[PDB]
Amino acid sequence: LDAQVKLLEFTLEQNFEVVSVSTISAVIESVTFLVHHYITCSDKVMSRSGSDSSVGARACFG
Amino acid sequence: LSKKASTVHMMLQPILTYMACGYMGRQGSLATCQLSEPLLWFILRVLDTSDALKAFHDMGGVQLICNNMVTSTRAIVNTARSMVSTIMKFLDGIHNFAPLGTITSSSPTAQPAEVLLQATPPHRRARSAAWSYIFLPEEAWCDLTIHLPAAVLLKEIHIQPHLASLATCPSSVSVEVSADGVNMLPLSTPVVTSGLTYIKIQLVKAEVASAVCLRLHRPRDASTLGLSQIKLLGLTAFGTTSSDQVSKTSIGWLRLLHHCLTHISDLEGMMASAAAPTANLLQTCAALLMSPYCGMHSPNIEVVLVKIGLQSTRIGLKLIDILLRNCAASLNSPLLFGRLNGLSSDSTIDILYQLGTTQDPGTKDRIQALLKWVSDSARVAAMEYGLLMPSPSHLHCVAAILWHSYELLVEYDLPALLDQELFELLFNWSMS
Amino acid sequence: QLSSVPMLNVCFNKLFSMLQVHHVQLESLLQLWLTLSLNFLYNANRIPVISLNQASITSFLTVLAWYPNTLLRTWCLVLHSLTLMTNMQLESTAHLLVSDPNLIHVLVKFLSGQHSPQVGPTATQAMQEFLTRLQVHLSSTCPQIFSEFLLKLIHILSTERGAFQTGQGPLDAQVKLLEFTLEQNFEVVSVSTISAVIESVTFLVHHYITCSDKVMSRSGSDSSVGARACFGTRDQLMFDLLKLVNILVQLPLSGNREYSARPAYVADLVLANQQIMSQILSALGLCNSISVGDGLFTILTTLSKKASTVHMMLQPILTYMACGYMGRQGSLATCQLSEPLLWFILRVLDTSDALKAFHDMGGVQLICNNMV
Amino acid sequence: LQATPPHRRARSAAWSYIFLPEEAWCDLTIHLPAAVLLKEIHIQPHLASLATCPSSVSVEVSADGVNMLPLSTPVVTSGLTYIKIQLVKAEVASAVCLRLHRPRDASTLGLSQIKLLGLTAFGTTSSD
Amino acid sequence: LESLLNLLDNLLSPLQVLDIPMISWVVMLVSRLLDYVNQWSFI
Amino acid sequence: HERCISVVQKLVLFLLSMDFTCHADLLLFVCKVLARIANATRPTIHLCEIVNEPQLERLLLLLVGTDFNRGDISWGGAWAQYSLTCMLQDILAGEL
Repeated sequence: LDAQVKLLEFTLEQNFEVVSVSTISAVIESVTFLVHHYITCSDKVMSRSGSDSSVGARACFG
Repeated sequence: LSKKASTVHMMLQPILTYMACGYMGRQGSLATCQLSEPLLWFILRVLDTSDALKAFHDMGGVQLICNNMVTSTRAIVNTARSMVSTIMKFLDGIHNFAPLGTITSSSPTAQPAEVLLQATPPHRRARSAAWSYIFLPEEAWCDLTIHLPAAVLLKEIHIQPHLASLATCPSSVSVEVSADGVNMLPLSTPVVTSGLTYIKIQLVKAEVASAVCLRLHRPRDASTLGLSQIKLLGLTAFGTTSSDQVSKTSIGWLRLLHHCLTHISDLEGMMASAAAPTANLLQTCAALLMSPYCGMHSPNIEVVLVKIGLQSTRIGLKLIDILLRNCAASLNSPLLFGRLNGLSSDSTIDILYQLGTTQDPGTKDRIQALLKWVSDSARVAAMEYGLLMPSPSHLHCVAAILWHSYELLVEYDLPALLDQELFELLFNWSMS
Repeated sequence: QLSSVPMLNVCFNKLFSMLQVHHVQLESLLQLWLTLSLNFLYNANRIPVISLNQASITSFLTVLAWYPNTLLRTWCLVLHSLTLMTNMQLESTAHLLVSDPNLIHVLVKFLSGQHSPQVGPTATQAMQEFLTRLQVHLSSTCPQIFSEFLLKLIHILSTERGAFQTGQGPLDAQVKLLEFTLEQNFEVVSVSTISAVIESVTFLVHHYITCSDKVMSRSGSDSSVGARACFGTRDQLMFDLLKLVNILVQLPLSGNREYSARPAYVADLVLANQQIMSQILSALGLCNSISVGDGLFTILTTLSKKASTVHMMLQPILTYMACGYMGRQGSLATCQLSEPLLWFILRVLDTSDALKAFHDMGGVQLICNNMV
Repeated sequence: LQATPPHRRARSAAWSYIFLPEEAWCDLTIHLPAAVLLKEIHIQPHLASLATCPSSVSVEVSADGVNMLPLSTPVVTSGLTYIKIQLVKAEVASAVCLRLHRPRDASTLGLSQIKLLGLTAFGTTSSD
Repeated sequence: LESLLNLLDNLLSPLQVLDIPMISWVVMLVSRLLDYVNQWSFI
Repeated sequence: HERCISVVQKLVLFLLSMDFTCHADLLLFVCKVLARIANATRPTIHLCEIVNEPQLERLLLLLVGTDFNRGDISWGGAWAQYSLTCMLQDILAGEL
C-alpha cells in the first residue's frame, strides 16, 4: 500500500498532455468503478486505534 | 465535471437519469434514487444558475423531483419518535448494557468473566488481569458469550485488555451478534487487536442484538489472554437508554423543489407551474411540514407550499382544503393517513394567512373557501374531522385575514362575502 | 385450516427471482429465509419450512457468482442457506448445486477473500457443514461428482495467480477445506481433473519452497518446523495439498485410464509427466534434514511403491541427475542434491532389481561423472 | 547495544523515540567495526509497556556499511515480547538499519536491547 | 380484551379516516394487556 | 376466531399503509399486537388467513426490498425490521 500510494502521489504531479483519450477514459472508468466498489463494499464494523484519527471514506466536507 | 461540461445539459442529463431510477438503475412504482447530503449539495450547486435551472425545467426535472417526493414519502416510515415513545416515557451518548448481561464461555475450565461486565473498569495499573484465559496448546480461539436480558440496538463493543501486560491482549477479535440470542452471526472478519491498548469495534450499521459472542484469538506471544472490561454500547427501543436525513427521508426532494422555486425568483412562476400539477404533491409537502424536523426547517417548506398554492387559484383552494379539511392523499399509491385533519401550527397559520391576505386574482376565491370552511364548521357544530375539530388558531387566522384585508383595501368585494347568515351562524356557535 | 407454506414458497421464489434485477437485497433475503424456515436454533440437518425451487437456487448461485459486496456476515448467511437448501426436497438439490459451475465460482470467491485474513471459527465451521451436507446428500447416489467438484475447486485455488499461489483468502477456511477433502473418496474421478490438481499442487509447492522468504521471524510460542526441513499457517496448507497429492497418486486407474477405478495407478501418469517429476525432485532437493519436505518425500516414496516398473521411477531421477539448475546444461552444472533427496534415491535403489536397472540406464556413470 | 539486557520488569524503556504526528518509521543504524556474517537480529521491546513495541520492523543490511538493502518486507512485531529475526541465509553485514514502524496504539517507541548475532570470518567469534 | 379488540377493529375499519393517536393509545393498551396474559422484551 | 381474523387483517393493512406520516415506534407495537393476537386464538391465525399474495409480497419486501431498503438504511430502522421479522416468525411458529 505504501508503494501504491507513492506511485499515485508521483502520478498526480505529472503532465498528461498529448495522452491518448483511450487510455485516459480507460483509467477513469476503472478508477470510478473501483471507488464505487470501495464505497459500496465497506466493512460492517470499524475498529481504529485511539491514535488513528482519519475520516471515514463515506464522510464529506470534513 | 460541471465546470468543464460543454453545456449545462451535459451535466444535467446524468443527474436526471440518476434521479429517474432507483437502486442500481432499477424501476418500480416505489423505487426512487438514493439521495445524500453531499449529492444533494452537488445538485444544488449544479442548479445554481438561471440557465441550469431553466434546462432542468425543460428536461422534466421539476416533475421528476416532485414525483420522487411523493413516491419516496410513500415508501418510507418515519423513524422520528412519536406519541408512542412519549407514552412509553410516561410509563417510565450511547449506554453500556454489559453490566446487565450474563457472560459465559464454551470452555468448561474458563474463569468466570462476570468481572468483565462491571461498569467500572479496573485501575489502569491493575497488575493482575481482571479476567484470564489459559489456552490449551491446541486452542486458537477462546469465546465469551454475553447474553443480554433483552435485545438492544448494539452500536459499539469495547474490550479493555490488561494494560499492564499487553502481551496477553488477544491477537484478533471476531464479533458475532445474535438478535434472537440463539443464532450467532459473525459481523465481519476478525479485527486485528494485537498492540492495542483499547479495542473499540464500532458497528457502522447498528444491529439488534440480544447476545454478543466475542471470539478472541490466542495472543501472538503469550499462552494466556488477559482482559479488564467488556462494554456493549448501544440503545434500547424505548426508555431512558433509548437516546443523514436526506438519505433516509424524502426531504431531499423537498429541498430540491425549494431551491428550484426560490433560488432564482424570476423562474419561480415557471417552476411552480411545473410543480403544481403533480398528484398528491401538496398533501406530501403538508405531511413533511407537520412532521418532526428531518433535515429541512419549517420556513422553507412553508415557502414551497405558499408558492405552489399561489401559482393558481385551483391549487390554492386545494391547499386550503388540505390544511383545513382533508390532508390525506387524493399498495403503491400515496396514503398519508398518519396525521389528523385540520391540525394547526405556526407554519399552517402563516400559510393560511399568506393565502388569505395575498392579493391576486384568486384571493377572493381563497377567502371564499376559508369562509366556507368556517360556515361548514359552524354548521357541523350546530348538529369531516377538520370540520368536527376546527383549530381555534385557524379560526383566529381567518378572523385576522378578514380584519387585515378590510384594513388593506383589497380589490374584491370583501364585505359581500361576510353575509348576515354567516354572522348569525357564528353567533349561535359562540353562544353554544 | 389452510397451511401458509405454499404461499410462503410462492412469495420466496418470487423474491429470489427478484435478486438479479436488484429488487431484493441478498443479505436480508437470506436472513429472512433462514429465520422463517428454521422452525429456532440453526442446525445443518434442518429441512427448511419454506422450499425454494430450482430457478430460485440457480438465480441465487448466479447472483453470488457476480455479487461484488459479499462481506463475512453475508458469507455466513450464504453458507447456512446453501446447507439448508441441500436439505430441501426439490434431481436432489445437492446435485443441482454441485452440477452448477456457479457453486465453484462462489466457493472460490469465499476462499479467495486492519482485519485478519481469516474468517474465524464460525464461518469456517459453516463452510465445513455445507461441504459435509453436500457429501452426505451425494454419497448414496453420485459421490464422484462431489469428489470431482472438490478437486476442481482445489485446482482453481492452486492454479497460478489463484488464492493459494497468491497467499490470498481465509487461511483457516482453506486449511479446513483441504482437511475435509483429505477424508473423501476419489473413486471414479476423471483422470484429467486428478492430473490437473496434481500438476497445479506440485507447481504450487515447488514455488512455495523456492520462493521462501529471506528472513524468518516467529514468536517464542511458535514451534513449527520450517517447510525446508525433513524427518522432524501456509505451511499447513501446503502440507495438506501434498497429502492430497499423495492420496491421489495411489488411486487405481480404470481400464481405459480415464477415471480412477472402483492394476495401473495415477502414480504411473505422474511419473510419465516430466515437468511434475522435475518439480517434485527439485523441491525435495531444496529441502534439508511432518513438514512440507516430508510431504514431498512421502509423495516420492508413494510414487516409487506404485510405479509399474522400477524404470518408471528411475527415469525421472536419472533425468534430474543428468541436468543442472532448472534443467540447465553445461560442463560444471550438476543437479542439486539434498539429504532428503539422497535418502529417497537410496530407498529407490534399495533392491537388486532397482540397482540393476540403475546400472543399465547409465546411473553409475552419471553419478561418478557428477561427483567429479 | 549493551550486552547485558535491562531488568525484565524495568519500568522505563532503556531507549525511547517520540514520533512526530506525521512520522511512520524511526530508523536505527548500527555500524559494526568490521563486517560480520550476520545470522540473527534480536530486538527486545520494553516489556513493561508493550503498547510502545514497534508495529513492524524492516531490516536493511549493508555489507559495505554504505548501501543499505532491505532483507525482506517488514516483519509484524506488535504483540511480541521478543523480536527474533533470523536470516535464513546469513549475510555479510558491516551495517544494519532497523526501521521500526510507529506502534499501533502509541506515539512513543520503547526498546530495551538490540543484538546482532552472527560470526566473524576468523577469530574466536568465528564459531546439509 | 374482546371489547378492546373490537374497538381496535372499528378504529382500523377505514383501511378496509384513521384516528392515529386513538389507535396508538388502544394498541399500547392492548399490548400491555396481552403481554400480561421473550422475543418482544425489547419493547 | 373470526373477529380476531378481522382485527389482525386490519392490523396488517395498517402495517402495509404506514408511510412517512406514520412512525416506526407505533409499528413495533402493531407488529407485537399482531403476533400476540395471532397466537392467542385457539385455532391460531395462519399467515395465509391474514394476507393475500400481493400483501405478503409487500410485507416481505419491506424487509428485503431495495425500494424500501438502501443497504445501511432499512425501512423503519433496525427496530422495525426486527419487529416485522419477529411478527412473521411468531405467526409461522404458531401455525407450525
